Amino acid sequence: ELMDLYLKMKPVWRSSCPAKECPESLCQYSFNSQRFAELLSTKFKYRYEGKITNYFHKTLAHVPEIIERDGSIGAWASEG
Amino acid sequence: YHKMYRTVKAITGRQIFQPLHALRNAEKVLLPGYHPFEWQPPLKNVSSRTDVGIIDGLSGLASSVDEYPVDTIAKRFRYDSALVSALMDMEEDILEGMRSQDLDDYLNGPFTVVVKESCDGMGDVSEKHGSGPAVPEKAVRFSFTVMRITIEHGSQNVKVFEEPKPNSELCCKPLCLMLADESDHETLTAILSPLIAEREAMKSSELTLEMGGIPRTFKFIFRGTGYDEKLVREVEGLEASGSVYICTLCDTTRLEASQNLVFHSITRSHAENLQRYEVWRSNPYHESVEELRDRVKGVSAKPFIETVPSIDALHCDIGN
Amino acid sequence: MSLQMVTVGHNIALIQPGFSLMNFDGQVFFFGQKGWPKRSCPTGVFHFDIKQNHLKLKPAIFSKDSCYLPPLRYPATCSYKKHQYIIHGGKTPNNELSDKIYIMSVACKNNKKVTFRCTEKDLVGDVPEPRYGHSIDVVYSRGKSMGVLFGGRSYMPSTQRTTEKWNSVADCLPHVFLIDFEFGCATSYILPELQDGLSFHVSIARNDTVYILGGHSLASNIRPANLYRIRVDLPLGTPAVNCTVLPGGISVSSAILTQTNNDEFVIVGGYQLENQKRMVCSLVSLGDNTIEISEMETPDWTSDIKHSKIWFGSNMGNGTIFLGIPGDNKQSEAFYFYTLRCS
Amino acid sequence: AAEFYKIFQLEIGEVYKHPNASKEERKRWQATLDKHLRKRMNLKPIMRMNGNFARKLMTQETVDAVCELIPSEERHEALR
DNA sequence: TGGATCTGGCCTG
DNA sequence: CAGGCCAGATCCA
Ligand SMILES: [Ca+2]
Ligand SMILES: [Zn+2]
Repeated sequence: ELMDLYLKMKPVWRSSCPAKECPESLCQYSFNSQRFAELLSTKFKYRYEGKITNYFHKTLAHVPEIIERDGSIGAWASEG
Repeated sequence: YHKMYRTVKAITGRQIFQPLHALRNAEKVLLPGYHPFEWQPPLKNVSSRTDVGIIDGLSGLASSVDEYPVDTIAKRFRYDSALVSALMDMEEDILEGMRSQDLDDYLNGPFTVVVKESCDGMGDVSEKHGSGPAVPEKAVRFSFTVMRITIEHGSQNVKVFEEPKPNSELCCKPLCLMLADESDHETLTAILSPLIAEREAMKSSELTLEMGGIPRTFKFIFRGTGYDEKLVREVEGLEASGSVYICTLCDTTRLEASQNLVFHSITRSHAENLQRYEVWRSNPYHESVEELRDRVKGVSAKPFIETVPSIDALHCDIGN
Repeated sequence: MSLQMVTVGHNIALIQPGFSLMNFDGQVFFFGQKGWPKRSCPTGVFHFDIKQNHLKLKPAIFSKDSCYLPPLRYPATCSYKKHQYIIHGGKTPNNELSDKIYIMSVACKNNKKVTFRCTEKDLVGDVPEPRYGHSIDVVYSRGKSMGVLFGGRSYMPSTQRTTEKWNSVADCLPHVFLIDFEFGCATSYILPELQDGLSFHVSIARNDTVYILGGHSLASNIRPANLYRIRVDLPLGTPAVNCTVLPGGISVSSAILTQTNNDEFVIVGGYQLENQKRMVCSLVSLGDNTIEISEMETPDWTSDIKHSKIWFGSNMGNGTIFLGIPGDNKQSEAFYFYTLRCS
Repeated sequence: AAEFYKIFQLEIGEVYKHPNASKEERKRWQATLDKHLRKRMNLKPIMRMNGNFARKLMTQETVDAVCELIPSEERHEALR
């Protein structure tokens, strides 16, 4: 289930135009983030209690606001 | 290419491929320093000459025995001239885009151009022998792309050109290549200060360019989204890469970030970080080191490159 | 004339040209690190302790009301006399010049630990422009203590500055400024006996006179072998300034001064030309009204010093000079450090 | 060429009069040899010796730049 | 016995 | 594999 949650999350910030490529995954990103966070808190308490990593925090917190402000996330990457 | 041209000459008899000198003559048109551009108002601290090509990236840094030692090689382009060349390389593209949405062809409305500047260092670049300073075996590149260009028509706006492959290697146009270290800060600031000065000067200026028989004006909006987290921290004040304060977008500490993990907001900016550095340096509230750090929320440096608070998808995927 | 090799611990990657050594009641401290301060030492000052030719750099904490200052890369060194220490101007790690002035003092001290006090002071009057490489000394004329500033190197004005020559530097104006520390006042005195600027020169203080010798003029790209003696008195009204040209001066830039004995100063190292090395040392037997510069025996330099291009240092205070040699490529630890005993 | 490099590294320290040497002494000899080699003939230091390094180091200017760091003259003439 | 002092874990490259 | 920071185990006057 953690694996499925990550695969449901990834298109949102990897799409070059999420509003026209993955609206169904976009509209439930908040619910997926909540579910992922509660899973990490409960089932994986042995690693994520009082210590979490930068990229997990970023993915679970800041993505929708960045999408709203910019329009796309993957377009402005450093992969180019 | 010379070998291929010579053998095709010898066999076929005609001249199918053009000579190298002809190629080099046609080369100069695309390179910066060939088109005329006028600013209004003129850029502050930027010369009005329109034939600047490849200039030294050190910007005439003092390299005598009496001052700070320099161990870098840097060749860079003036930002405005590079933008002019990038815009002129897509003259036909802009004309086609303006034709596509049933607009005019001689319309000279103020274009709004957004540019994504990306800077990332490299490792294991082999230093060469030969005359020069004790150059470290690290290379830092600075580059920019033209994402979208819009014109103001009527009450709303309409897009003319949008890059279909924003992450391709064909759009990351280089700007400034220095063979210096990313960790070293003094040399990085010394070499990258002129580009930041030019960008700040152009933030509030109008570029005039003769676009296919009709003069049109330009505007520039810059977003620094193409930096990795380590360089973002090393530039915009934040210390190290792993500390008590984690995100470069929110003032949330590690423990409560782990505890909450779902509810956060974006607060950090560049002017705010400048104010926080001023607070740290002046110590207005007469506090100890720990309480001053808590008040300043991890800003212990002077930011000097404006980085837009975004997330880097590639390195995010790598870390996850 | 004793030269000894010194080893540095796990902070050797943090000593850069332009540092200064601060002496407080026999304790020597450090300033001018690389990059913005880290969490190992957020203040920026360091405990410069050498025991058995080994150097350890323990952090030093500021006071509660202290102001945390950026690491100045080429400041101006002064020694006030209640024993405080004043630094003026220099380069920040982001390479912009500052015209601010700071005051150093020891607020409290317990066993092997210290707390410093930094004070922000704003100058009024003819504010000197931000600059680096200059020298500032204090004089005691008729019971009144007052500081004197001389020109150095500074960036071009904010109007004739261009991005292509953004890092070009030119010597400051020949003007000699006077700073009153207790009031923070500055009055500019233009004196015809001075025609060209000086940079990276040494300054020697006495009761009411300062002896500046050497210096580099970038405008003419020459180093004069001259000597200016300035005498300042403090009447009830406006101060009067007079400088006299004296013979016997040497042509040295970026030299290092030490105070070995009373009325006895020594000069070690520097650069005569761009590729020339100021290999011999000059003794400055300071006097009441006579100046005599004589050459002592040349210390037995090592091959690394004899075949390097760059060395830089500061004053340890107890008749010792701490000079360094660029070690090798980063690829021992990028720097080799030496200590030098002055009698 | 590697053997000659080690011979120069030893000779710039005068091992014939100092039969016992420390690892710090050998490291300093290596560092000064690399620095002066760069300064004079402009070869960067390398850890695995190439053939271009061999061809450039097999010159008379090489023994010149080495002997301007050897105080004695008998070593100068022997190396030459 | 209460801070120094290594020391390994963790974060990004 | 370098580099920096933090929680933890010794430790020594
Ligand atoms: Ca990279
Ligand atoms: Zn965050």
